[PDB]
Order: sequence, then structure tokens, then C-alpha cells
Amino acid sequence: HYRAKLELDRIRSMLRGRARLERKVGLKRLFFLMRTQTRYRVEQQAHWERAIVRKNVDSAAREHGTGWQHLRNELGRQNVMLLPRSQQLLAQYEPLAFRAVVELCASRIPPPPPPVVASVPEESYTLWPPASLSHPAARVELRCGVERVLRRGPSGLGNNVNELIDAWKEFDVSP
Amino acid sequence: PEMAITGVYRDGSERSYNTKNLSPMGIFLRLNNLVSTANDYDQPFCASHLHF
Amino acid sequence: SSIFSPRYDWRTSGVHDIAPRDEGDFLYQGPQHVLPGAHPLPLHHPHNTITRPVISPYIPSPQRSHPYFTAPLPELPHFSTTKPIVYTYGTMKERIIAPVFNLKNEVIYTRELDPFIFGMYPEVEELSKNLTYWMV
Amino acid sequence: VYGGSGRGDLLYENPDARRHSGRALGVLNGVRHSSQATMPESGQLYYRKLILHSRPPNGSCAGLQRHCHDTCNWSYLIPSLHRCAESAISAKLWEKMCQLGLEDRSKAWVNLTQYERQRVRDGQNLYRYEVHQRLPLLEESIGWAQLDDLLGWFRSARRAWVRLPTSSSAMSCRLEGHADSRDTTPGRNQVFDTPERVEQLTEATVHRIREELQRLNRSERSDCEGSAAMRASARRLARDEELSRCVEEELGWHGVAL
Amino acid sequence: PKRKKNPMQLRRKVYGLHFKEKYLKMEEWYYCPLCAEPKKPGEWCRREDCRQIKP
Amino acid sequence: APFKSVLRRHKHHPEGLPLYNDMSKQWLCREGERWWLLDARGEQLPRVAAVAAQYITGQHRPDFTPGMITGDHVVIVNIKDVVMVGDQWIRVPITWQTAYPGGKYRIRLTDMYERDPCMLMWWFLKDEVNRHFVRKLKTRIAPLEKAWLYEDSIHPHADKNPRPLCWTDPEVKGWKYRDPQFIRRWKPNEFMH
RNA sequence: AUUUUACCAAUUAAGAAGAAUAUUAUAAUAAUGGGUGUCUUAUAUUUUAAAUAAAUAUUUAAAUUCCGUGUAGUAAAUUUAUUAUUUGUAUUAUUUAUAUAAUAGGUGUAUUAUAUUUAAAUUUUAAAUUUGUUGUUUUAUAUUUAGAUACAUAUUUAUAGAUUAAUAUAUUUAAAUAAUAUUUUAAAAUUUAUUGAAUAAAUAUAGUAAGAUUAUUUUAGUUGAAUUAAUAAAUAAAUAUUUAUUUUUCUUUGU
Ligand SMILES: [Mg+2]
Ligand SMILES: [Mg+2]
Ligand SMILES: [Mg+2]
Ligand SMILES: [Mg+2]
Ligand SMILES: [Mg+2]
Ligand SMILES: [Mg+2]
Ligand SMILES: [Zn+2]
Repeated sequence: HYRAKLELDRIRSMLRGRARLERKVGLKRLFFLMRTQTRYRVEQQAHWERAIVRKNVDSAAREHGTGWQHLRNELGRQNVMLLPRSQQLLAQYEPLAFRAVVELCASRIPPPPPPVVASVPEESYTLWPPASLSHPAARVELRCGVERVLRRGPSGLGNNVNELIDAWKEFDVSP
Repeated sequence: PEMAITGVYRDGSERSYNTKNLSPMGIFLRLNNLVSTANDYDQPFCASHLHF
Repeated sequence: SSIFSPRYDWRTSGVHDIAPRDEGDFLYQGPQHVLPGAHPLPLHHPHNTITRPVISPYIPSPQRSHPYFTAPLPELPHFSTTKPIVYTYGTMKERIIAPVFNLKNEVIYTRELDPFIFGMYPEVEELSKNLTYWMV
Repeated sequence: VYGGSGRGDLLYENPDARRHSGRALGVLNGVRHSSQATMPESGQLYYRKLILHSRPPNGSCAGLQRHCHDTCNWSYLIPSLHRCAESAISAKLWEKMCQLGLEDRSKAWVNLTQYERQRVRDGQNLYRYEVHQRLPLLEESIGWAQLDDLLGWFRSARRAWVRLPTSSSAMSCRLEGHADSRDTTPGRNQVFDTPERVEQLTEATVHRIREELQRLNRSERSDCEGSAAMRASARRLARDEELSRCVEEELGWHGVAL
Repeated sequence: PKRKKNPMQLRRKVYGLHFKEKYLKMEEWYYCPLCAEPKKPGEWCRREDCRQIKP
Repeated sequence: APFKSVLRRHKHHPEGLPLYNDMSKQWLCREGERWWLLDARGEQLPRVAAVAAQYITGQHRPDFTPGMITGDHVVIVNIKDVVMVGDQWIRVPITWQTAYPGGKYRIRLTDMYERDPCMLMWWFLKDEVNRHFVRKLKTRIAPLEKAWLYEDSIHPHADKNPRPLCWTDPEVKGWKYRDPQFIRRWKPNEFMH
């Protein structure tokens, strides 16, 4: 049996009275305290914390005219994906933003469509070679890739796509 | 020699690690932990402590 | 304490004095600085040549099988082994000649050893058996 | 810094190291969280503050309801240095050194034994250490010092055989050590220019001795003018003469001239 | 059923008035005008002066 | 270690019990305190008690913290005209226990109403509060003092200007009804094509 | 006109020859009962007998026999011998005290849920016995200190069948020759003596009642089965330690 004695000896100053004066009583008290605190943190703390945050968000929504039920359902529908912690943070520190979220949920704005399944380009069915050129599907994939490259932030590569695709022609030395 | 490494920071704080019969790889790891931490505070990791 | 133990690193300050000594403490200059005792291999006994002098023709090197001679020196009398040389299962399979010394710290001549006696390559199991029997 | 060693304490205790204990540290007095056991995070300011302020008052801490000794007084700091010099160098060795110096001008040291040489060196070292310790309190008390102790400031140095610097001599150089490794943490009163601060302190105390002598002379002259008669006490006359001769000789020994 | 009592139960007695008025309480005294001694009002000295007149 | 002194206040003690409206504790805020008016004409007792408690305990605030006991002052008016559905004023029991043996007092809602109409509202507020705060005497007593009950319509709280709090009961619901039949309006283009 | 609320806190350096011809084995050479503050004589100062005892023994066969309680000279006077205070503190190891104490005048609270300081949220302590696994039984004031014994291993000299009841028969492959020990406290009065129910021996033994049995952070199988006294019938099952079978298949499977 490994009784946590040498570790819990240093926390006896937090206790009072006989538990702090004597050793074994304080060690038993600290052992029981740590065990019950671990049990509560594992199996019962999250329930109370999430209930508190849910009640705060529900009160913030009721001050605007809705409830936690409808707000949560419409957030899931509109696919906003905001955790209750973030909802509470917005309700407490960004009331205008939270009110705008509520107005979005209340309005008849079309929610985004489901993600489109990855399709195959029409050129993949073309005979190649038809009889030193690139595959048409591969060229279209490269064009879409360069488009996505230029779409993310501003960079010195330029907005045009043909000149950036034809970089191997530039790197090629004229024989 | 005291089998321990000490880190003295730019605010007088001192952080010591025990390296008795500890491999040099572990010694290097503890030294990098020393140079990585600032040793200016100690706060838990919770939803209320995410933002300082 | 144990390495994987919570009691191992609860002494987080005070073990060292912030102020260093003025006679023996020094700063690390850089990679070209030769630290006293620094060695990549773990040497619990860091004894070197000067502190623990070795007496042999050559310093034991990975190129040389044994630090002693391999062929009789033409300027020193060579004495063959009293009994003929046989190479057994554990012998070094190489000729070993030791430079016999005199009481005046001068090499007198060179005498060949026996690989069965001084060529049986050591083994930790047998060394540990001997040591354990002696200490018990 | 509160419990271990104060500002003018000659003691040296590492506040985080329990080197004055006959038992392993079982209970930690200053504890804020249950996680302070397996990793007390000591050395951080916000926790070592709690620990060192929960520590009890020691003999030098002078707890609140208990009386606190007068330490910042020049009239106490000077006899401290004098008693340290007497504890370092005995009277017989002091007389032998004085005779040897007045006879050979620091040239016949061969008569002294190696043990006596080492005693003199250790005494000079301890005097330098205690001067480095008392330097802040001395610079604090230089304002309201008295002439007797201002002269004892040089008397103690002469007795300890330490020539004070002026812009043997042991206060001329600093302790060797690279500035990148020397201790510089705040909260610990440690001067870094000892030959530069003690020299200006000697200049200031010379000016203060001159001011005190002039104040005594002016007070005597004003008293004589108020009495409208030249009737001086024999005690006061003898005291003035002997103090003038003493300050002259003891400042000439160190090398300072008014 | 009797058991050891914690230090808190040992300090409950000083909260009552019975403990305060018994042990820790000061006196109302003055100086005997005839003996120059501390004297409580009501109790006198053996001397002839203190018996005839009450100091 | 925290320590609560045994020498606490008592009802027989001459110092008496305090008013949380007058206290100045740390966990008691008074800046964000609004005054609401709640008319109880027709509204049922448990519903009006829940609506009042949700504003008393400060649960309607987004920054509500269980420790900090902050809330709004609700002034309930026309408690004498409160309405409960039939047979409840006679059947609903209110019981309690006293220190004497066999002292199990059991009174009807009618009896408590003819004694004092405010007692019913106070009892239901106590129940709605103890539903969530029963552990700490502070958290279960301090909210109740923020309710200002008044039997008749008159009240001295005219300076605070109580706002007429509006609240909707969770009972309102429209059961499906028959689709009404009406004549259809046609269109010339529809008749053409 | 006097005039500082109640409650709430802490073990640490140790001053001193107040630590040694010190404890326990170890000496193979002496020995007529030791009694100093002692001290006349002894019809009054006598203990002896062919056995297992202050003398103590290098093996596993066979064999009497209704649990085989078992091994013989290695040398014939040969060097396994009952040793002891100093010509090494005898040497070599091992162990060792229970006298002496200034420490803080207030961090959480003040109408009552029990340490982590933003106030809430959490609980009644452990170890054994109860197999109908409890609400049954028993123990624990605290501090310090004693307290319990199956060898996790095998390097060249080197060489290892069986089988009939027996006389016999022998055409089949290996091997790291090493033994010594095996919880603790107790559950009972008979024994062997002595002195007028006590005294001193017996780890004697109880098919054996009951309890205690010192060492965290770990890395792989079954959670109610099995149950045939006794001529030629494939096989008891669980638990645990080591250890072995890579065959097909649409995925899976602790045999
Ligand atoms: Mg969790
Ligand atoms: Mg307090
Ligand atoms: Mg002692
Ligand atoms: Mg003999
Ligand atoms: Mg023990
Ligand atoms: Mg198995
Ligand atoms: Zn009198």
C-alpha cells in the first residue's frame, strides 16, 4: 500500500487545528479531500459548469426575445459552430455581436448548402494520347491549384494565372 | 557537486531542476524547458484562465 | 527520488547560490573552449593518461588489436615463450611481445607472451562471476 | 529577505536553502494551492513572498511588538568596526605591527610569523566585508554623525591596518569576476563599486569632520562672546588640543590632509 | 462514547462569561491615604489609624 | 484555513438579524439594480412566483455568477387578487414542523390567505428560491428580501419608478384547428391557358 | 462627554566529553567449587555405579516394515582442536542514548454545509470479517521508534537410453551434478523437577480457530464451470506462471 505521506505532508499548513498540529489526522483529511475533489472533477464538475454557461446564454437570449432551445437549434441549422463558452463570452463582452448572431438565426437567410461531393472532370474520359503534352485533367487540376494558391492572401506572384502556370517555360533554357 | 540546474531570469526569479543520475538528453530537455518558460506566474488551465 | 516520481523535482529553488565563486567558477566561452573533464562517452572514472599513466609501446587504439608490439624489434633481444604457442577458442589469434623492463626503468629485452594466458579476450559474464565470488 | 537577513545583517543565509536545519523540511508554511507540494514553484516572486513573509521573526527580524535595536546609528556602526578590528588583530600583534612599521616603514616583515601574516590578511578581509555590509547604513547615518565616531571611522581602519582609498591598502581593487556571471538580482543590497563608494564616503566624512570642528569652534566663540570674558575650562582646552592633534595625526596616517 | 476533544472545543469555555469573570479581570484600586499602599474600597488595614477612620 | 466563528448572531441575541438590502458584503452588488413592477391580477401563484424569482435571483442577467448574489427589485402588486385554479385553494396543503412534540401544523391555502395574502406569495418565492439555492443561508435568504409584496394596489415605491415587467407564460399553444374553407380567386391568364 | 468590536496562526539549529579500556560473534595454550570489610580448631568440611552426552556423527541402494525417519575407517597418537584481557583500543566485523523548547497580538468569517482567497460546486475516515459480499463483528488518541527470509542467473578440459514380476533382453534419438530453506503473534493441559496453589524448563506439539505480514503511477484470455469409489471407455473444469502451433475462405474467432 502506497499512502501518499511524503507528498501530502507539505500541504498540512492549509488545514487548521488538530489536523495541522498532528500528522496522521491531517494526512487522512488531505487524502480524503484530494480523492473527493478528483471524483467531483471527473464525474460531476462538467455538468455544473455547462449548466451555468447554458443558463447565462439562455438569459442573454431571453433578454433579446428567444430561448436557449431555439437559439441552439438554429445555430446548428445555420452551421455557425459556436461552443457555449464562446456564446457566453460574446453575450458578456460583445453584446452587439451576440445580437447580430440572434438576428441572423431569426432572419430567413438561406443556410449554406451541404458540401459538394468531389467530382471528376470531363477530360478524364478523353483518350490520351488520341493517336509530349500534358494530360487535360492534370492541366485543369494544376490550373485550379494555382487559382487556389493565388486566392489565399496577397503575394508577389500576381493575380494572373497563365504566367504563373507557365513557369517551367521560363526556367527552361533555350537549346 | 549539486546535481541540479538553476535558471535565473530577468526579474530575479530562480527555477531549479534536479538532474541526479539523469541522462544528458534529459538535461538538455530541462534546459530547453528553462529557456522556454518565463517563470513570471503560475495559473491553471481552465475555461476561465484561457484568457489572461 | 526515483526518476518517474513526483518527489523527484519539488526542490525548485535554493539548491544553488546565485552568486558564483571568485576562484574556481568561470563562464563558457564557446565551442572552442576545452572544459575540464568533458567527454562524450559516459566515463564514471574520467582518468586520463597523465593521471593514470599506462606503460606500453603504444597507447591502446582501435586500429591496434593490442597496445604491445606485434613483431620482435631487431635492436632488442627477443625471447620466445617457454612453452610452445597454441591458439585456442578464445585466443587473440595474434602475436604478442612485451618489452620486459629492469629495476632501473630501462627496457632490457622483449619477451613473447602466451595468447592462451594473455590472449583470451575478456568477457563480462566471467569477470562478474569472479568478482561476485570474491566479494561474497 | 524578510526573515533570513535584513539590510545591515552580517549574516549570510540563502533564504530558499535550509542549511541551518537539523531536520528535513516536512511542512511548508506558505502554501497557496494544493499543487504547491509536488512542485512548489518557489523562486517565483509571488510565492517566495508568501513563504518568506509567513516565516517567523528571528533574532535579527525584531518582531513588531518586540523592541527593535538602533542599527542605523553611526555611533553604533563605528564601535562595531572597531570591535571587529580588535577581534581580528590582538593587542600584542597590533603593538608589534605598529613598532615594526614605525621602525622600518613596511620593510622588516620577515620578523612576523606566517601565522601572524595570515591573521592580518584575514582581519583585513573581514574588515572589508563588514564595511561592504555597513556601507548603506553608513551613507544613511553620515548626516547626523558625531565627531567622536567620525574620527573613530579612521581609528578603526588604522587599527585593522587597512589604508582607506583616496583619489597596507586592501580597499583599492574589486573582487574578480565576470560581470555577466556576477549576482545582480534586485532586493539584495550589494554595492559593485566599493573602492569608488568608500573613497567618496571618506571624502564626505573628512568634510563632515571639518564641519563639526568648525561648529565646535564657532559655538565656543559664541559662548565666549555671550559671557563677554575669556574664561575657558581646562577640560575644554585640553580636549580641544588633544582632539586637534589626534585628528591631524590619524588623518596624516591615512594620507588625507585638511 | 467519550472521545478526545479538538483544540476548538477546548477554547469554547473562554467565550462564556464564567471563565472571563473568574480568571482574567482587573481590580479597582487606589492608594491608602494613611498607608500609601494599594487598597480596594471596603477593606482596610490593621493600623490604629485605619481602624478609627476608614482611609 | 477559513474559519467561521461559533459566536454568531441569533434571533434571541439583542444585536438581531441584519437586512441584506442594508448590508455591505463583498458578494453583494447594488449598482446594476433595476426596479420592475409585476401585477398579479389573474396570473397563477406558481407561475408568478417563478417569474418573480427569475428576476429576483438575477438569473436573467448574462453575467450571472452563482457566488455574487445580484438581482432586480420586483414589486408585486394586487396579490389579494391572485388566482389559482379551482379546488386548489382547498386541497393544496401547507405543512411545517415546530419544536414541540406532535407540532405538525397543517393549514390550507384558504387559511393562509385569510391570515395574510402576502404569506402565500412569500412561501412560493421561498420554494422557487430553495429549488436552486438551499445550501447557503446567504444564497437562500438574501434574494427573498428583494421582493416587495403588497396586498392592495397602493405602494410607497413610486420614486424608484418600477417598470411594468411583461412576461409570457409557457402555456400559450395553438392546437391544430380545421383549415377554414374560402373561395378561390382565379386569374384571366390562368383561365386563358 | 469618554472612545481601538467578536472570532481566526504557526516547531522549529542543539548549550555543555549529559557517550566508550561500550554491545554482540570472533583467541582452539589456564583452570579444585571466586567472594574483597579476610583471618582459631573440624567426632561438625565425603558422591560414588559398563547405558545418548557440557564427549554432538562427510550419500540418494537394499532390507526388515500395514506412510523404509536410513550410509559404512581414511588413515592406525594425523594437522577439527571447547579457545579468552593483551606482546596491536588482541585482531576482523556489527550495533548504540528517550535531559535540557521565548519563536509571530491577527489573510478569508460575522444571521450555520465541511481547505484551495470571484464569493458557488462538491463529501462523513481508513484496514480486516461478512460469499445472503450489509445497517453483522473487532481494532485504531497522537509523535517517534522496533516489528515477519521459498537463491528471477550456470562458458572451451566432460564422459548421461531402457526394460521382465523374475531368470532375462537389449537393431530408438537429449541434458547447465546441483541438495541445506520454507511466514509471524496466538487457539491446551497433560510433561520434567524443585519449594512449602506458587517456582524453572518445554519456538515440545493443536485435522490446526483467529488475525498481521513492510515496496503507487501498472500494459493482453475466459466471472458460476467441473462432479462416472474399482477389468480392455479419447478427454475433469476453473485460477495463476512459463511456453507452442503465421495454410486456404466474405468478414470475424484466446486453440
Ligand atoms: Mg473534465
Ligand atoms: Mg481569519
Ligand atoms: Mg546529548
Ligand atoms: Mg587446556
Ligand atoms: Mg520502523
Ligand atoms: Mg489457461
Ligand atoms: Zn491603611
